[PDB]
Amino acid sequence: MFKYEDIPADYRDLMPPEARDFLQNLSDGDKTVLKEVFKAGPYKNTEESIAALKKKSPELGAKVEKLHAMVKSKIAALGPEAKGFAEKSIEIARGIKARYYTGNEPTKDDLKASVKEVLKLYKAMSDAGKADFGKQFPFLAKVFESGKAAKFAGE
Ligand SMILES: CCCCCCCCCCCCCCCC(=O)O
Ligand SMILES: CCCCCCCCCCCCCCCC(=O)O
Repeated sequence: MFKYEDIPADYRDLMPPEARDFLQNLSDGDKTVLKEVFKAGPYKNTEESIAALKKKSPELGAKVEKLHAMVKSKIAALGPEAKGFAEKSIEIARGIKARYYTGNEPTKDDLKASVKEVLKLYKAMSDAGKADFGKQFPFLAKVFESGKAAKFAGE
């Protein structure tokens, strides 16, 4: 059973507050249902994974759906470069998440390595790409721009 404390506090500080509060709120039952849905995967896409979740839990399914629709609409407003970055960042974050469901949770060095890559991809974008991303994701843009992500990653 995954516990919120399993994630280092300084990595949780890099996550947007809505994502942090979603995870912090999880009951023991919520975590069982998330793990069972993940284990009954893989799925065609995120939407199919959420539909399977809603079947087990209309309430947790609706909570996940609300977060997902907000992220999906923010990505839809991006130009091709910032969309590519956001989608690659999500793929990296999902691989980290997969490790908390399956055996052997990521180490702090594994998390530092994932942030280091996401930051590198952020820095690889043009200024127009960074500005486009920042308009939709101001918390994450600030984590990158302030040096907060670099401090965690170690560099
Ligand atoms: C990241 C916001 C939550 C998104 C919806 C799925 C939540 C269930 C995940 C449980 C395992 C915790 C994973 C922590 C690492 C990470 O979120 O990147
Ligand atoms: C069952 C938990 C999964 C919910 C994850 C919600 C937070 C991440 C949102 C990013 C969506 C990316 C676009 C959809 C791509 C796809 O369907 O493969």
